[PDB]
Amino acid sequence: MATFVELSTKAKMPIVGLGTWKSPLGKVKEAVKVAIDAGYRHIDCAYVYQNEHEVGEAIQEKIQEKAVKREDLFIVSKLWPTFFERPLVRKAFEKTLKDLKLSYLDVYLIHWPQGFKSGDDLFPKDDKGNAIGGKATFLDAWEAMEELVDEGLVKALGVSNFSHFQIEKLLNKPGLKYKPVTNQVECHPYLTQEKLIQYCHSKGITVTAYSPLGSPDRPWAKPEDPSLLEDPKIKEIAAKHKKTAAQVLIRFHIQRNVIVIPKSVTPARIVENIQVFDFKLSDEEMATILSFNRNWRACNVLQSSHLEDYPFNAEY
Ligand SMILES: NC(=O)c1ccc[n+]([C@@H]2O[C@H](COP(=O)([O-])OP(=O)(O)OC[C@H]3O[C@@H](n4cnc5c(N)ncnc54)[C@H](OP(=O)(O)O)[C@@H]3O)[C@@H](O)[C@H]2O)c1
Repeated sequence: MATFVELSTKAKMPIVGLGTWKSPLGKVKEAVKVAIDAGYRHIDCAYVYQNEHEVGEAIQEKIQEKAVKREDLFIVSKLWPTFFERPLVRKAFEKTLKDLKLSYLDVYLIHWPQGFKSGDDLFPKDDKGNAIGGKATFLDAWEAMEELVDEGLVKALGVSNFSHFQIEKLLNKPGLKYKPVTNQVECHPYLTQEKLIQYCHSKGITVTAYSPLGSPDRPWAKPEDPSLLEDPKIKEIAAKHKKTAAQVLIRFHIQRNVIVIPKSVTPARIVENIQVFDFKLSDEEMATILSFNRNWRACNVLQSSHLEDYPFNAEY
């Protein structure tokens, strides 16, 4: 059982959640089942992961067997950028809700600020693999998502992979009924997101950290790419508390009041990843970790720097 972070809607969002990116079918259902048993009350989902139907089976099992009540679960999913056109936001949202077997979501995020070519080709690209843009923007999608909140099919909306520039574009839209409650971005000691976090909090927006362990199993990894779990300075700090480097990397976010969503389908690691409320990193250990900032992204896979709202060019 965890601390939470309060949203501007006064809803309470569990500070540690289970990530499900790349969680295979046949493993993800058991993954969710172990996490809930382990005290995870927050599960992070997406249409684009193409496994929400199996996540929905697991959640439903545990509500059935009285292990957890819906009101105490905090379920998040994401709208993919080939569905920014208006009838498609509703259709994409309905498939997510149906696969998840839920009556409502706690938060619905814009997964990526750049519209891609509309439709169920989720990664439209040219011959060189560059993203094919669509004409609908994240503003068009937000307007459509706002309807879902009006209807009580979504408690709150948020953003993911937004720069402060694109949040400014959102917050400064005339006519906006709802603001985002969170901005979910990659964050870890190599990419500490200090300005963006300071920006989002100043605006009442929480931050959710994905890839907190450096997403080591990412298929596109180079052996030259730095590894956080094998980092001696991260390992020194883990040794001090007799915890794992992984436990240190998750706790780092908790002590910044940043929500963090480590992904696992391995039961022993799922449990390990939430045993982070019986120790504390010192201000000096925290400052050492923050010094490791390299401005290095493990996830920069969409070859899309050529379309309009690219988030990663900007300083923050
Ligand atoms: N908003 C976005 O743009 C976006 C994009 C992608 C993902 N996400 C979300 O963020 C979540 C998590 O981030 P991520 O999947 O990028 O990478 P991550 O959570 O940093 O790392 C996942 C990898 O670390 C392993 N691992 C987990 N716990 C470990 C431990 N205690 N010791 C050693 N290894 C451990 C996992 O292995 P096993 O799984 O084999 O145990 C997996 O290979 C995703 O599941 C997804 O829900 C968001």
